[PDB]
Amino acid sequence: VKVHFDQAGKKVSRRNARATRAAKIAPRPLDLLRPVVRAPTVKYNRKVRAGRGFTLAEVKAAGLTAAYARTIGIAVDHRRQNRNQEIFDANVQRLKEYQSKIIVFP
Amino acid sequence: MTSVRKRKMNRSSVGKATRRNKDKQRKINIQSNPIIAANWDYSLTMAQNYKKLGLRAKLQTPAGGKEADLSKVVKRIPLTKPVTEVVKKLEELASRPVIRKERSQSEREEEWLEKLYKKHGDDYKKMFFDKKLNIYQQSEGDLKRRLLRWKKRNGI
Amino acid sequence: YLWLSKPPNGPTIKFYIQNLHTMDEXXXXXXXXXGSRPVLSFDQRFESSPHYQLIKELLVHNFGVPPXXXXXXXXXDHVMSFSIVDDKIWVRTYESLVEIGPRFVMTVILILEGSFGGPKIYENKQYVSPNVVRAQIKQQAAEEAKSRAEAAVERKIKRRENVLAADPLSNDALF
Amino acid sequence: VTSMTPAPKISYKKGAASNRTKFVRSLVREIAGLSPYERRLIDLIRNSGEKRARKVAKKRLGSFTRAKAKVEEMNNIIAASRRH
RNA sequence: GGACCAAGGAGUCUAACGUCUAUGCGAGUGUUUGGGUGUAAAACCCAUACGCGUAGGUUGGGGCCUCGCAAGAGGUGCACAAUCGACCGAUCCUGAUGUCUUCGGAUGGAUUUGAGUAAGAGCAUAGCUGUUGGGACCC
RNA sequence: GUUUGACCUCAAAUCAGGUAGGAGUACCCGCUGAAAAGCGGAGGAAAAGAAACCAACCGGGAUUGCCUUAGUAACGGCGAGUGAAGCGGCAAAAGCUCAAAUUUGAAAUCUGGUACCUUCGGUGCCCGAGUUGUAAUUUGGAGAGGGCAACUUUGGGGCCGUUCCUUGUCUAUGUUCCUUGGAACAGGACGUCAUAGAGGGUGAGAAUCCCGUGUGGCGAGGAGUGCGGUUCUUUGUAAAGUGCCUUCGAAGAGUCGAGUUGUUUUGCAGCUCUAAGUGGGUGGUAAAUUCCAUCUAAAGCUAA
Repeated sequence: VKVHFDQAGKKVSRRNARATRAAKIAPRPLDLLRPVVRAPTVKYNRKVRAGRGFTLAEVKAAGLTAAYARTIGIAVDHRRQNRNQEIFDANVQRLKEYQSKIIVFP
Repeated sequence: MTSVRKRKMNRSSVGKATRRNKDKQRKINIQSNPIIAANWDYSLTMAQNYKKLGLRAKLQTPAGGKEADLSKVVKRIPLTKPVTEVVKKLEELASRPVIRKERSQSEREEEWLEKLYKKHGDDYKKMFFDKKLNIYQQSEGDLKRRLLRWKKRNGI
Repeated sequence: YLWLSKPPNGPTIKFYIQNLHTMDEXXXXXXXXXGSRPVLSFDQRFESSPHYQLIKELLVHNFGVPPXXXXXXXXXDHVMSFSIVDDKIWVRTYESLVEIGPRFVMTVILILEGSFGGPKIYENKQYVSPNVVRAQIKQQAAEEAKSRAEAAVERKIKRRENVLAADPLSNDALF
Repeated sequence: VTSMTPAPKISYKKGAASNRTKFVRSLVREIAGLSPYERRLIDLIRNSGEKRARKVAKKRLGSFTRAKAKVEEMNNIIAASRRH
């Protein structure tokens, strides 16, 4: 037996985390740059979704290295495979738009 | 307050090691850039304050509803009835070139290049197959790169 | 699934298995002498259908027991019965008869040539593999979700297209 | 929704065997000699044929395709030793 | 079953189905896992999902209309009921046009069938209650 | 050479330096186990955790936790009832390190002692450890050697702020008249403050009596690299990254697996047997002498 009495409280604490982390990460977003990825499982195969990370080859197609891209806040998954054209292209456009909107301090 | 420890610590002459924290955990300093530390407000939120900056706070797709906060009046559809600033400051700062230093050359190896420059002159196929003063057997073009850097540094 | 086949020869049959019952429960409640000569009970024609006739033949060759069986000096009244119900062979085991054995509901799938590879010669279309049943379940669920999403779209349309305009004679119409 | 061909990632284990590792394994083979059931197994080939040899080897092993490779390997040993 | 007296002292809570009633919306309904917000365990706003549901005739007959001063007469007929239908699914025969020699179901029958079609009613919350289980009125 | 010495092993040290135990034990992790108890081991969390994964799709992508899946699948004298998981939505997000081929043009590595120094350390010197392998480089997402073309990059301190902690101090307005009362903090009349009318005390219900409360301010002592300025230096043929070309291009065995026994509801354990390298694991698939999918086990760490 357990009752979530702290449901109101923990959220507050969580936003405190979402405050406090943000304090350290002051210009940058809290979250990384995640891929837009179409789901499996025919019930959901029309659904698109947030994915974990893009790939090496896609980040190369964006025009940078993944080792550098992790410093730019772009989530990268090696074990994913890009197999759909439109997914790949839309995520490349996403990467380009993310590159357009950042300004990086030396 | 019914453990033996808590009751003894209550009855003790030591007094509780009491520290107050709950007020100061809500407020945070941003610690990182003095520009954001200037424009930070401590009143709006992380979210509202990043929006008032112009920086995208969360990347993508917030769960829940944002504040559309009544900027405009929305009127009913008749259905055809019958008859930036701080962004600019940080953009200048990232656009500001840092005072950089040219990577120079070390005195021994530029002297080595100076020996090669007088021994062979400028040609590279002779100095590539030189035993004395090319004992590390430098690459054909690394020789060119170091000599061009040395010439731009000294001796045209 | 099982195969039973003559390993230098053309026969090869694939049967599906349903509804097993074991020796553990009281459905048997008796043991017999392991090695007695079996009797069969072909509770079906097994004659008019040539492939069922081959099934009956190969079950005779398979389940026929030569006298090299140990403990065959006793006959333990051992009998096994085969019964095509619709196209499923119910197989039972008796020892007056008491069910002393495991229980089958068995299903033909396909017949092919050779010893394990040779070309497919016969197949009953009446069998459905249960993977296809699960696939039907998932496809029907995906169709339901598609219809539910389209209906939610049309509900938001009808909510947008549900608004009735004000009368020209109302206070909000004036002001 | 039309196509895109990924570059197929094959593990380096699945590539091939090197000259180095074949040399290593074969050089271990003559040094290690035979285990005693292998000493039995070469004799059992020579006496009662590869049928009974494969059956005894599968009994020593767990599976059958390993017994194939074991019998074939001892045939390679007999071919390497007796003719040469 | 009892010397007396004071105080304490025995159908509570929860979960799952069920009826009824009230309330909101309605073929839809359900904010509160979570996010945003805040005067801060309150209130306020809500993205994507998810849950459950949705996807003919005759006889009457509430009324209503007409006429009738009225009594009554005529007409249209809510809900619902009965009949005769129809159709779908099943049922057991017919077994065509075709037919790979065993495939096929065309047509016509037959009874019942079914919270069947023949123009929805549900979802959510609360209350009171029924059954079951948690120690389950107490000893 | 009956001598002497390398080792190697094993002892001894009131030799030097360290460390283990016990308590507590809500949460965690192992072992044992009835009709829980017990044992062992930790921490502020622990565990788990970067696929020998899930799937069959238009594929997904470490672990963890919540809602849903769902009281479903499945199991069960299919009786009692037992009872999942994929996907989806969310919270949170983070990835890395070994072991395989030579640095052979120089073991480049480290403990310890000592002398100094700016001391959670640094430098020097000397014993040792170590080739039966300590460093650099490389963990498949490859990588390495070169070569070409370019570009692109540099590290270490200080100090002062800032940030964090622990404190210290300052920061409003009636004690105005009357009645009652032992005592006004009660009642009436007239007021003032307020970003302060929370709370408490003061001889009865006190915003205004006191402490506070509220708003801000000034300190003090630490922690610290989080960043922000200054300031001092840092190169030595030093280190790295990207594209192209050329030449190569090595990985977890008493393990996998098999049988049996116990145990659990398929793993685990014991006993016996015991592999492969275009290998192996796992799952669908068949118009069938099938094709295709998907990972790399038997080494390790990792916040939330």
